[PDB]
Amino acid sequence: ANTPDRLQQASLPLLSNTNCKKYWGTKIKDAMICAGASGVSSCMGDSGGPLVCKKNGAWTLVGIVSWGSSTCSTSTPGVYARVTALVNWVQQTLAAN
Amino acid sequence: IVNGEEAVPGSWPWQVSLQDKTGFHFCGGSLINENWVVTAAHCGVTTSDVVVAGEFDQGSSSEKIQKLKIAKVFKNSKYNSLTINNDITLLKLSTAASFSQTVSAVCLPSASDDFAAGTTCVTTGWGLTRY
Amino acid sequence: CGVPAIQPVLSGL
Amino acid sequence: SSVVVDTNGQPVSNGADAYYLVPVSHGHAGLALAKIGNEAEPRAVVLDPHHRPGLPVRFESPLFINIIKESYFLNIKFGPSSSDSGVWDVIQQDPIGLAVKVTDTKSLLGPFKVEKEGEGYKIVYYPERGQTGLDIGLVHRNDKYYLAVKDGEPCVFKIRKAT
Repeated sequence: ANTPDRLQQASLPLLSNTNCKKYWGTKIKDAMICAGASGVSSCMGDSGGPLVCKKNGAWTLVGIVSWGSSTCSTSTPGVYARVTALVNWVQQTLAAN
Repeated sequence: IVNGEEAVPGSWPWQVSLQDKTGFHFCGGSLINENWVVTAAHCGVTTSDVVVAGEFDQGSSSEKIQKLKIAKVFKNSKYNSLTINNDITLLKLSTAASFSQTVSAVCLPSASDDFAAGTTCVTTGWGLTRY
Repeated sequence: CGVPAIQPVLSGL
Repeated sequence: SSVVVDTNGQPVSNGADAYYLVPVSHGHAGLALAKIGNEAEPRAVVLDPHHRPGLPVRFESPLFINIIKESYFLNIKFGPSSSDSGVWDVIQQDPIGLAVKVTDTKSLLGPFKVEKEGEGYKIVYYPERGQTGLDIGLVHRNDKYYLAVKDGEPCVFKIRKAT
């Protein structure tokens, strides 16, 4: 198992939750988004980091690295926390603190 | 990240390393402003952990990094440790980040935003490159 | 937010 | 939700490194596979007093984190990362009871947690994840200590990185 000194990046496609269920079944909830199975994978030590997509010229946090393949299989999608489902909670937390 | 590539140094300026007090990296996070980091609930961050901002090479002793203390941890109460659903925690910094070329914030979406299936996005981190 | 001062460069664009 | 640490005070890795489970009592006994009754293969997990340090294990979580915390549901397995022949589960088996055995099948969320106890850690089994856990203890038979559900009588281990 090889731990990089230097920050890594990978481009990867989003999946629909219905298509993600082919891989992970009923584990996939509304507050998750899958990405990958495209020849790249998030792996141990990436947890908590970002999945970003361009909106209107700016990088936007779409996912938070969460869970997936115990082997970081590049033919299985990673599972990320879906930020759209959680951002009302983020904004109320900031506004109250 | 397996089968990724090295980033351009400083090109993901919201990417932080969550380190315990002895220096080991255990999780990533994203700055959303000078005072707040978004990370995963399962990371179990405590106020004794350190937010490291502005890092590219974790083996370098010469980068301009910021070691930021944590005032309070706000784990989403709906986080479910059996299903891993609602996997989000906010860290409120006791020492604000100083934004720079290499340190700055990611945008948050609107709750209504549509990120369509098939869209090419990007993930970053210092996770294993081989299992 | 979301516009790095140092623009990321990704293979294949 | 504390970080699980090895005998060097270093965090235990998620799958990448293998560890000896070193019992704080039962002197220098070590993990081995043994037969219950007379099956073809030895598949029961035991502490054998004739084995030091014993077969090392790996701890596996589907979370993309590089360390194990006490709150994580784990698979526990013998052998290298590449093999799945050595995955722990709890199987009804006379005369042991609910015996720890290796199985040829693995679930996403394993049934075990590693919890602080005395000077080290115990293995706790969660047959239903949202319900109470059951301590893993020892049933003495045939010169071996069979790992088994023995709620309230946990086997206490220190965790020593294999290097």
